[PDB]
Amino acid sequence: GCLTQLYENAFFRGGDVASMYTPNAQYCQMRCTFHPRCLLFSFLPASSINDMEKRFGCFLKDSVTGTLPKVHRTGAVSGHSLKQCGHQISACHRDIYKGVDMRGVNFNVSKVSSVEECQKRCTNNIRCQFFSYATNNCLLKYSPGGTPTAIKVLSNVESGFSLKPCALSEIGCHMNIFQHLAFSDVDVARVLTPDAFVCRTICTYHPNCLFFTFYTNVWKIESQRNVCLLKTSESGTPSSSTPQENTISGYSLLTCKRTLPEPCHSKIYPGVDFGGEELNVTFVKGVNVCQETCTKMIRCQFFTYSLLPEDCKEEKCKCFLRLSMDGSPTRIAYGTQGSSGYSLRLCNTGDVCTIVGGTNSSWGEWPWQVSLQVKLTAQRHLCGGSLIGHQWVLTAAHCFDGLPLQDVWRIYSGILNLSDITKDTPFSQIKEIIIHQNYKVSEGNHDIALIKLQAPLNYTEFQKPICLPSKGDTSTIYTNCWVTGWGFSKEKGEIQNILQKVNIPLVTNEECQKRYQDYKITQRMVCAGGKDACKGDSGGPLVCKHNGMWRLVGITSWGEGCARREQPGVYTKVAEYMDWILEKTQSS
Ligand SMILES: Cc1cc(N)nc(C)c1CNC(=O)c1cnn(Cc2ccc(Cn3cccn3)cc2)c1
Repeated sequence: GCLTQLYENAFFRGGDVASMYTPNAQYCQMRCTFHPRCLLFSFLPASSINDMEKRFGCFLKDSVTGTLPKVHRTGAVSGHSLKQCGHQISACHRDIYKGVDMRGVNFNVSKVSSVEECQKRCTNNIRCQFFSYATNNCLLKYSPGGTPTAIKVLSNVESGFSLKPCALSEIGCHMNIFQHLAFSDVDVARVLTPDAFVCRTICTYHPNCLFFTFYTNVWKIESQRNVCLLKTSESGTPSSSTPQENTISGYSLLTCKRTLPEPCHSKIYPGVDFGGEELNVTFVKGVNVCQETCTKMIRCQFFTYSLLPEDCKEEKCKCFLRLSMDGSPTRIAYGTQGSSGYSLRLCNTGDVCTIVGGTNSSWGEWPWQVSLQVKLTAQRHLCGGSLIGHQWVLTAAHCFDGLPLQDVWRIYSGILNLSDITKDTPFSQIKEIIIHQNYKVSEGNHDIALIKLQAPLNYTEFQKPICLPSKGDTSTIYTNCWVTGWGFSKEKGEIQNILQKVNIPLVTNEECQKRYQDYKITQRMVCAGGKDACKGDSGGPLVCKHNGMWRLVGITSWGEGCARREQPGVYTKVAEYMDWILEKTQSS
């Protein structure tokens, strides 16, 4: 099961399967998440340890129990992989580190006006993995495994990673595969795959893979059948291509914006066995059950469901759960009674999960944010909203006051600049509106409504759901809460074109009551406050970053003016409507 909690001042003892340098702990957790064996990680900031070569140190760990001895160590951050965490799994990491120099193979040097300009050049260079900017020349870099070979504290250097895996690369996306055609170049790794697309997906998430050649099982040389060769080159593109019977080549799809493959392989393969280390064997009823059994057991990486009469009892046959060192079968045999497949633990396309005084946001920064517009005499943006599921958006009830809740509404998602919206821009239409039963147009109670879209949305890195809060467990005092929208930047201002963001401290429910003596601030409301949500931000998100994670805490509802001194914003408190949410939303 998904496990997002972190452990402060804590180091896990032993169990190392890999280690590298990473700029912070969440980056290390992402490495853990994508490593085939990592369940647990411990990270050491520059302050925590005094062994120079351990600083910025990221240690990836496995354990047959799923647990390891935990030792106290001031400043060390331990935690879990995000395997099994669905759409919270993400290869994208846009943080820029001030005062930090991440080192590697410097292969390209330029002069640019800002760190941002440097990040962009890295992002658009097929070979760039991370970069460093000084203060103004710009260094693009790669390294073994994509992590820096060293990380040093230098006050006037900023560093960050290519935003390629955030879908921001202008580099092309190449969906073409080439039949009977082999690449040469630099082989960076070699694994067995059942077909070419699995191999292409492994290439896409492999740090140093830019293209691949796969060898089918009809391949002349028997010992090389099903070999998937991950490759790269200095230029980043193949320098030759050789015609070759029974040979399939293609490219990493990491630059692809809307065809980025999921980092799991969900096809079932009849007549094939996947060899590996045996982890557990049990009698389940059919291949699908066997695959779920593998997905729920986190150390399982792939399986074979046997169909030999000797391996079946009554409707139930042996389900061989297996793993290997690198996540791929150690053998693939093609004449067997039964079917093989992979664990879905890393699938991230989901099933729902558990502005005055701000600055420009960046594309995909807030991927759950939507704009709710109305086609009346003109089309206009009225409210924000939060994507919480393929078909579901959460917003404010008052957005529909006296409004013809029919074929008038158009929901926009995955969008940063409203001015970019033309009548050809794709949009979601409303299939159904769920205003809270106890809502009333002239009162602020239960300011919340669901919207079922007429079609489900595909999750991308610029369009995906925010997670909701766990139970009524808001005893936790959130410290890093933010609010976004295209609303008025001042009282009596205008709608903004570029989605805005602001960091607002939360307030107490009694202190908030003290400042609105004319209304009743209730338990089901949460308050927060020269910086505020304003007109047109209605219904948008109030998000809090907990354990490096983002939670949806409030729905922008109301305030007296905008950004008025000691009159804070009132948000519908999401914790207190989970019952109704999950209710209306897990049905129909
Ligand atoms: C105007 C505004 C300024 C601001 N700082 N921020 C926002 C987002 C807005 C936009 N808001 C609305 O346009 C609006 C209209 N109607 N509603 C529902 C509602 C809720 C609460 C009350 C008063 N109340 C508080 C507790 C009990 N009652 C009255 C109306 C919202």
